[PDB]
Amino acid sequence: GPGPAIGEVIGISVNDPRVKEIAEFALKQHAEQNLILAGVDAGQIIKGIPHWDNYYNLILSAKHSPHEFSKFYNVVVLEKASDNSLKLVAFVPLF
Repeated sequence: GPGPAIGEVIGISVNDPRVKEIAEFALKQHAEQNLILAGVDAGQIIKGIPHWDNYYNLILSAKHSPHEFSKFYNVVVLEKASDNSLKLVAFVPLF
């Protein structure tokens, strides 16, 4: 049950070229049940020493039909420089 009244932390903007490429890659990598992501909602990045292998964690909106609701989903993504692309760690539903 969220709802703070002292402090609040925010994620990153979709404007971020890394977050947008890594987010999109997340949806295109996971599709065991064939779902559709309406778009990026929120995001987070975990880093310590960056060698272009940064860890990404974000929440987005996705639905299986245009006549249905969009729910939240939390996916973990890994960025790789050696492969020159993005990677999807895991896909989890937030509803």
